[PDB]
Amino acid sequence: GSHMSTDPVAASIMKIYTFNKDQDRVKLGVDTIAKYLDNIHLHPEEEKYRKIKLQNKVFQERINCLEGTHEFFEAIGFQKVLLPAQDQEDPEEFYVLSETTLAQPQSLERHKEQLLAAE
Repeated sequence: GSHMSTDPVAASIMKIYTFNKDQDRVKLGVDTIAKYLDNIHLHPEEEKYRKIKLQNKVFQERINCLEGTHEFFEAIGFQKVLLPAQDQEDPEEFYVLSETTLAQPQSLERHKEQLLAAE
């Protein structure tokens, strides 16, 4: 990344484990994120998987009730959007792996590496 004073994603991996002593929940975050990234990694042509709405049980009961696990997700290259619809006059947010990171798959690779290298 930019480096110096610890890169963002790396910095957020650190806060997650240090502030949240409950390793069950830390791992619950990791499981969910690694799983979401797996569908994108194993089938890179299926761009259709790179979509994660935040208003969902797995997110709300775990990642939303967790540490800077959310910051990690955005730091790996995801952006929040509010949907372009006319059914919902309120912001339904969606995490999407942004084109800025699509162009550099090696960065996503390092970001899943960083997360496992939580030693």
